[PDB]
Amino acid sequence: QGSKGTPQSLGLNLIKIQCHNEAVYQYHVTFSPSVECKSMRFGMLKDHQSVTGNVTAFDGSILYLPVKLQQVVELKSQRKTDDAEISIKIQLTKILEPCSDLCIPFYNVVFRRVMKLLDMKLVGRNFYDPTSAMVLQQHRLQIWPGYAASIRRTDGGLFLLADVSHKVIRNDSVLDVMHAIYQQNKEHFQDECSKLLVGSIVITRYNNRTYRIDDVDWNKTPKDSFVEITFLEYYSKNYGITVKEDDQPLLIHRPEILLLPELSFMTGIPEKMKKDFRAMKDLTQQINLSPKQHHGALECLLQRISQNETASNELTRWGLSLHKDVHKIEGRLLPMERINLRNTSFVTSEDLNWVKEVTRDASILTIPMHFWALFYPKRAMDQARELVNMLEKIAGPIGMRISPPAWVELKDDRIETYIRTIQSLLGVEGKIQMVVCIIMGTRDDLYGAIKKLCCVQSPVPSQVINVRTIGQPTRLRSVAQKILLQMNCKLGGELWGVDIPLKQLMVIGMDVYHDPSRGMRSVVGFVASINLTLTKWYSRVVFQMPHQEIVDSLKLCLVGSLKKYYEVNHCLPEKIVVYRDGVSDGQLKTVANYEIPQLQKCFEAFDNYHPKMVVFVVQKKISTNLYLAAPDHFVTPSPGTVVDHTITSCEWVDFYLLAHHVRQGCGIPTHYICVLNTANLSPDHMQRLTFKLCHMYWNWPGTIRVPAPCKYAHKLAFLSGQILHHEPAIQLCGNLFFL
RNA sequence: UUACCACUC
Ligand SMILES: [Mg+2]
Ligand SMILES: [Mg+2]
Repeated sequence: QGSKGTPQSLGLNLIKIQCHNEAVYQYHVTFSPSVECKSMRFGMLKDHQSVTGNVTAFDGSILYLPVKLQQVVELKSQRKTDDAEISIKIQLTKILEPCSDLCIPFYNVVFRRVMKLLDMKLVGRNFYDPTSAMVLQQHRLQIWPGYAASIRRTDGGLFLLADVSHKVIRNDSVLDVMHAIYQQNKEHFQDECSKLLVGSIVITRYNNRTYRIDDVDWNKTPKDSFVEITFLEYYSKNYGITVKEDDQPLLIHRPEILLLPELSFMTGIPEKMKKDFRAMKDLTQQINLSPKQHHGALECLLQRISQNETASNELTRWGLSLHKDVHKIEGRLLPMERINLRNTSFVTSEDLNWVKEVTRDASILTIPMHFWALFYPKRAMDQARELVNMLEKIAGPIGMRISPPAWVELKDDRIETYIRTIQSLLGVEGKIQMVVCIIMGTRDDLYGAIKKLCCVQSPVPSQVINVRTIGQPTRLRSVAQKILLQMNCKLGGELWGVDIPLKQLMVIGMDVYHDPSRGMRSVVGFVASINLTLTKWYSRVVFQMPHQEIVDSLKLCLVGSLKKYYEVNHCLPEKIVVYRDGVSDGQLKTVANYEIPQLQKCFEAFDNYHPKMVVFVVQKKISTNLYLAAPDHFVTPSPGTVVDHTITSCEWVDFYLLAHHVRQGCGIPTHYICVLNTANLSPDHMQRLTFKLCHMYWNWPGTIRVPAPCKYAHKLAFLSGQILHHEPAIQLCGNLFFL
């Protein structure tokens, strides 16, 4: 493994588990005659709990024990109803190590029992403590603390991963929300109530079970009956809840699920609070915890487990013993890179942020702007004028030459007026390089119309600027510089670069966009390089339409990218590096076994072309946290920290990278898993190439979480899936029009 | 869109 970097003393949120047993014995059971119910099998195995011992993990046909029984054992048992004799035979199958891959499930069951005996409650998959709820009465909210905990196996052994998680609950019932909407709205209250109810998840506090309501029933009432018994008697018998008023509607969830609203409480952060800033600033102050508080919470959980004798007894029945502190590993801090502009290059500073340097000095490639149009409304003449003025002053240091725009004043802020004016100027003047539009307020339909026209119907680059951004006089130079850089990227310019250390290399990045209603046309983006310096990009989009498979179209994208690379370079790439992002944890085998070999066959179209290839799988939603071990307490790790041991997977070759700057909280790295390495790349070269590619995002002067092409593909898929609903025009795919 | 870490009924 790699050895380049500074040795950084790191701490983890993982607690090591020591196994005191020597082996775990797997047995198979047979029933004669046959018995189908699992409960009956457990009852017979419970009569046979004797002999077999009192520590059992039985799932229906496979039995796990910690005691070595004979090779074959026969037992006779009494059937409950027929009063018959049933023979149960238990036979050894194989001997597993305590830290084996097949022991994880029933170990997780044991740990669920352990945490349940600590008075904790299970909502979803995490364990929350409702007695320590923290009430924001100013907002009528409750924050329930808890942990997401699971036992896993890694190269370094058996570990328990625990992460602090908070749940948001509403103090008021959903019936109270219904009454409020009925109060402030008289006629349209049904539609608004349905709109609020559908997306939101709901719980029931008497049983702490979560349902996702999709519809609301208006006709039935608690007085009615259901599968024959009534709701009121049912609830007053099972729980004795005295219902105050019985005129309420019902709630319908479909996987029927019929719930009452007085007994139902919504979840999730409120919709209104997201737009508020003071509210979210306070909630962020309360929820996100520093590394010191996170470690304190983990230590508190461990202390709580240790001080409880029954919880520890449930673990030591299998010879397991949690340690008294988190696991401390050693990571490496990777060396920094040189960011190159046209005439100067700078050592990236310790902050991994270079916003000033880009604005000060010139870019690799600049496209002169001589013919461009500015479409501004009646009430933004002044600010718009001011904007243009600054665009002329800031342009010189960057090295851009911009002429005055073609001023077009829109007589009214109607969407059709915008579209007609833009189309008319497009038709009359065929030379306009860029259309800049100024919009009043928040209008998403206008944005959709503008981008649909400029990207699909008529292929011209477009930019949208909101009046609030350019209205504030104090912040206009800085925003003008970023706007001009974005326009330069859209025209086909090149801003900065890094020194790529492998020759004849082509980088491909993919990412997948899923609709919030995921049963839709899922979009897969594709961004590849067509330049030796990795500054030009060829981008395509493919859709998951029914009755065909996506890999077939990915082949067309790959072969087209190869042809464009040949046009630019008069050769074909020796090494092709593919960054596959967006795949879940349960499809790694599917991607590695099927998709990558399928793509590899497209290369036969070019005669006698066998490229070396490295394929990665990128995962962002990991639950591992890193801490830096300062002499005083736990702080944020430095950007650029790599971990390649003691938490990696034992099946693949993989590593964890932290490349961005965490302003507050514990760092969450990115997991890179290599499924194909035909090029025989050393691990260190893989790590440093990924870290370099994290610097090539031209829409943010600084390092990002994922490689640049993955982010570009994600942005293209998002644009093509939500805003455009259609493939972009082929003419625009040569440049990064989608920024 | 200036741009980013953000066994129920
Ligand atoms: Mg993604
Ligand atoms: Mg943009």
